[PDB]
Amino acid sequence: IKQGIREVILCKDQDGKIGLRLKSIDNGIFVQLVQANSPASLVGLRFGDQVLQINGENCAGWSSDKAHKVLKQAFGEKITMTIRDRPFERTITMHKDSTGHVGFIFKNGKITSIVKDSSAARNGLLTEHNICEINGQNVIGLKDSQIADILSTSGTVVTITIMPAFIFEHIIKRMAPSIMKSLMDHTIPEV
Ligand SMILES: COc1cccc2[nH]ccc12
Repeated sequence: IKQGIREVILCKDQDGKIGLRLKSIDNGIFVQLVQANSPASLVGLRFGDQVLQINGENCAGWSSDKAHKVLKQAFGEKITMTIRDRPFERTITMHKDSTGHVGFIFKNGKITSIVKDSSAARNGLLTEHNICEINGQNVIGLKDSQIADILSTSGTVVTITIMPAFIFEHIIKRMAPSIMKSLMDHTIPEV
């Protein structure tokens, strides 16, 4: 999480798509889904990001429908967006022990207990928190086993990005779970 507003320049694909779904939260507009291999994913939009402006117009107070209409009605030559980076999330760095543990339990991507005297414990990992990213890779909508596998495969250092569940549950509301599994970009970013 950068403490930064940043500008992205985005460009509709052949199909007139940017690969984005937006959600109204607390009178802002937040990214609910970034589609794989999309304009939004290439410019590095992330689940949880706040859209401050689209083409220089302020997003405050907009409904989700308005935000999707706006994106649709724009000329797809160049859309500019002003982004605040994943403001509802935090990143925690942890170290695997010798037996390859960081020291929590999670169910449906939500952390539910911290294991006594673990790295997770020393680092102040909280429960009632949804896992959003692992080492910069979105894991939202993957099965628990697959999150476990990314944790195994990771080096001894592990970075986790988490969001209070009440906020997480509000963002993903009305988005059908299979879309999250299928469409939400789960790739390492490209260079
Ligand atoms: C294509 O028209 C729409 C787009 C988005 C939201 C909508 N609600 C009622 C119609 C409608």
